[PDB]
Amino acid sequence: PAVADKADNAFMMICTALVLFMTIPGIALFYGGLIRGKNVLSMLTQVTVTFALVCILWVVYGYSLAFGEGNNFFGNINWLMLKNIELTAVMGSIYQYIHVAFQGSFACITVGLIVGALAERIRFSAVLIFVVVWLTLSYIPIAHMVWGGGLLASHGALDFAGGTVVEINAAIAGLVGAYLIPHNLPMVFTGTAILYIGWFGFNAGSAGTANEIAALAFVNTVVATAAAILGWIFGEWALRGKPSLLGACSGAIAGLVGVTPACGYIGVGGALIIGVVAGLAGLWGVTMLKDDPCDVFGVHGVCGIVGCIMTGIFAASSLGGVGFAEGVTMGHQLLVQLESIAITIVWSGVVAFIGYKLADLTVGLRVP
Amino acid sequence: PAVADKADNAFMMICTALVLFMTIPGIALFYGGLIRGKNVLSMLTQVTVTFALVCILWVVYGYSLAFGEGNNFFGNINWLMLKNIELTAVMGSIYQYIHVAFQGSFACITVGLIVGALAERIRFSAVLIFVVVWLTLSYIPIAHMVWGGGLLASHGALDFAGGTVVEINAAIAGLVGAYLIPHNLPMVFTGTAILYIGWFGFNAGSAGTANEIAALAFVNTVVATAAAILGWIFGEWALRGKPSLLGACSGAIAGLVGVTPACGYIGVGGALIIGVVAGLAGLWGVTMLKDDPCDVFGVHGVCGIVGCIMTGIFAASSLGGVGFAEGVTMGHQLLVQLESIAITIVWSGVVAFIGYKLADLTVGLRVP
Amino acid sequence: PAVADKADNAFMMICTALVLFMTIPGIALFYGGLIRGKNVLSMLTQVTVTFALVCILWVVYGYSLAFGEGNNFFGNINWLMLKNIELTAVMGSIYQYIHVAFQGSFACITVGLIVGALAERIRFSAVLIFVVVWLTLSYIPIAHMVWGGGLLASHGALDFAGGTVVEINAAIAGLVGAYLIPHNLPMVFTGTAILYIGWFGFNAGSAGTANEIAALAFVNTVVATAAAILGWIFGEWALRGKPSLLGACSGAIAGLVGVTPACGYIGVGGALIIGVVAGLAGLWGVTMLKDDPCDVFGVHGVCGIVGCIMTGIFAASSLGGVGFAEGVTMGHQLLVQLESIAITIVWSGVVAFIGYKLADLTVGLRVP
Repeated sequence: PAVADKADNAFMMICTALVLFMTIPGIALFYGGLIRGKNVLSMLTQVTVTFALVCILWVVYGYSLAFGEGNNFFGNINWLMLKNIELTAVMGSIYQYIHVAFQGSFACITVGLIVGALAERIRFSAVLIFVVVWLTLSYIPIAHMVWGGGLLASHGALDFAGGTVVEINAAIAGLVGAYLIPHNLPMVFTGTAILYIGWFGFNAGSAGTANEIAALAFVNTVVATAAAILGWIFGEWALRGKPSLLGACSGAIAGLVGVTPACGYIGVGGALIIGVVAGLAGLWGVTMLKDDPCDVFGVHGVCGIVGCIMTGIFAASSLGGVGFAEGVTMGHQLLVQLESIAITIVWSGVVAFIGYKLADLTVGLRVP
Repeated sequence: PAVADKADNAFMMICTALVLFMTIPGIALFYGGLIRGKNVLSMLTQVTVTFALVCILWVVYGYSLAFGEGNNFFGNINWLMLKNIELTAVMGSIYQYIHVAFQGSFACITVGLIVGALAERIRFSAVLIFVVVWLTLSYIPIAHMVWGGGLLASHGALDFAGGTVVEINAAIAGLVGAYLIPHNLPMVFTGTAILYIGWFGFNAGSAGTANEIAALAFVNTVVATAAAILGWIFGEWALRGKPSLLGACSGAIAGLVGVTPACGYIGVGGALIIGVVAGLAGLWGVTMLKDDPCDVFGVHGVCGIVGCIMTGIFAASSLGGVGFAEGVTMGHQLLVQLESIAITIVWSGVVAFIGYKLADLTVGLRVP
Repeated sequence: PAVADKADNAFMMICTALVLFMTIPGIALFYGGLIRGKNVLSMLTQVTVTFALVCILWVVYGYSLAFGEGNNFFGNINWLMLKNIELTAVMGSIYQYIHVAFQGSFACITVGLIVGALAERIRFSAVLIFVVVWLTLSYIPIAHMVWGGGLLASHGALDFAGGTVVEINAAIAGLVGAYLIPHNLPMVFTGTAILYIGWFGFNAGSAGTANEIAALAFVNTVVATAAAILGWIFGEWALRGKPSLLGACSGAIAGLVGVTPACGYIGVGGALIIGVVAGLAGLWGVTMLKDDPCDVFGVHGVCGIVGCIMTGIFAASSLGGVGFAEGVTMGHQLLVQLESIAITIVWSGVVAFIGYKLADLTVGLRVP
């Protein structure tokens, strides 16, 4: 039977700490500098409390339902409170307990992205309800379908670190929220910087081992972020006449988001191109509305879609990628990327709508 | 002879950096948002300078006296300036130089906890004197008794990462201080977040290797912190009608502190329970006085005691723990936990009192 | 052929993230608290954009020219966009892709040191031009001469992590800048703290493996920083009557900088001595002018020179160092250290002057 490799154990535990750093305090500081001063304390409280909530639901049943073996949509309830997972149980080349924590840290950042933007306008009790509904019915199934051997994985979707699971998923949940409904830029810069650094655990850690794919994801992350910063800044200089700090940080997030599904499958040349496109598409995105912290979902959504589509192109050996699976044309992969994006957008939207309506019918959505 | 494992070397060096991050700037930012604005610069200076002081005393003689082989109370002076420790000397499965640094980082955070709270009211020269006295006569002996094969370890006390050595030890030193004698909440949140993230190096790193115990300590840390945030917040909502940012951060520290002695010995179920209890006991703790940054010692002390006692329960195989030693009943372990706590409280108190009185008799305690 | 060791891969990827953390947001926050409030946003934008620029130039041709095999001054253009570097290619004991990223992160911090100080007085377009010229003609050749088997390495210069490549190199580039031409101290402290923590990746990571040299560099880093904090603070107390936060942070950077070339070659005793000397020389340095963020180059330059010279002393086996190369007297090594420093100062100065003059002749240096 498979034995744990201590180097992979070490790597994956440090990567988990880096992903947790993205939420606490990464995303909290990012939104903290963006939202209105009088709402900062409240938002920091909601992000901290929902984070704690996600950590507990993850261990109680989330992990079991996302990663246990079940059907194409969800796992099982055989790993409740991690029951039946022996301490020395190995998953891949690391102890399963580490896989539990690494995966749980992705659920946290996903929920943090949503809560940080909406804390201002939503009642505390309504946010708790929403998180419970959406994590359970959207994050878990999509995580299972993509990384838990479910529907999307079974059709060969390529999503290295979560362009669908995390990015498009949360962007849609947030946009539905915004539909129903910067004071400190150094703070926004600091949150962006923390997100950037934690994103190396997020992207490289997604290899599940300290190998050449982790190395490739690492370098592609550095390259796409940089290329997206320049793309965004160039567009801003051309449209607005000068760059801005918010543009620079926005560009960084755009490349980070765009390279997320593609990092472990593409060559550096592809990372540079995905980065430039993500930086400009992000700028075009926010520009098309038509502001407030909800434009953040525009960037995550647009760049996530762009990243997911471009993964179906740049993964090709001919463009320096690791190569598509045997017997898979680029045309075929593209079609699977589009289908995965479509399923994600609709699954997340429906569940989000149900979550917001349930909260509204129970405690009232809008803050008192 | 034992050979160093590079994966453990890598893990332990990164964990040391994470523990150093807890002090610089973790604890400094935490207290910085809590104390009065006019005292921030001074406190940041005292924390930085005493930190430097601890780093030097550690290498000069601290490590030798804490970890050298001696008696039940202290080691020896054979490792002065790390003399006689060959560069390739292995301790456990890592180079001894790494053990020196990892252990020294625990001395730093312990002293930071005390200095950050008391900087406001104490004269600079008096704090330096106190640190010298208390690190040498309290931190070192207790570290030796618990982790250096001394008295407490010889009776089978369970303290994975320092509920006695760090937590109860510093809480008592601080409370004696307070006896003799929030302006920026985003800053308090940031310090809490940095402490949380560095605490994974602190807790998981305490395994001395990237194995399944490190994995277990990691997951228990995530779970207890989350459970303590919810416990504290629930109590606050029940007693005060609403949660607060300070309550959320306080809850986090309460679980972090409570899980400290227990993380490598308990199951996730036990971590969740210790977390809830620590969050409520922490709230009860500060509430019972009867405010200022010294309430911080109330949380570290109360939660440290609770953690240490509960370790003697939850370590049982029957409750999902790793199991007590052979021939040791739960009743026996509980008695040893109580004795360790009692010895710590008294040892730290006496030494602290001597330290404060010596400073007072030399330079004058209270700031001019 | 050489096979990658996963523990070294894990270590080096985490060390790269820590070095990237030094720039984003380390150096940006450090300068952010030092410069005038009205100039902060602009400086944060220039540091973010030039950082992105350096990341891209590094992958496009920087790495190839710095580390490819060429002559004594520069490498080659065989690794453009990392062409011809197989994904599984090993360099030392890690995948080459990791060496590319680790090395690129050093170029970033070097440029960040310069840009953060000069952003206030320089036109945005002029800074971009300057970075392009100076990275290509100064950073790259000096990196090649020292770490790329070039001129200096061929004569046995000792520079573990960059006293010449990074420190003296950027200090000179900045001083030429200043020649042609604190509002938030908690912010300066936070940036210093982040630089300190990231510096463990910088120094220990320079071993290229998680071995005993990485362990030694780690411990020497803790010791020299602490000793430099105390040295600086003692001098300040003696000259000014009391310590200050800025003095404490300055002392920390002085030891960090001074131990940079020496960390992997000296004993802890030597680290303590280099630390005290660097702290006092740094204080003497800034004092000798005759203020503004350009005094920062005084510290990096003076301490870098002191570190580089003292490396030629403390590396001796007799003083606890790892020992000079076979057949090399201390007198010989000292002469080689002086020659390396001299070449660096002149190479960087000339190139910097050319860079500033080219920018001035193209777009105008001084901000409009």
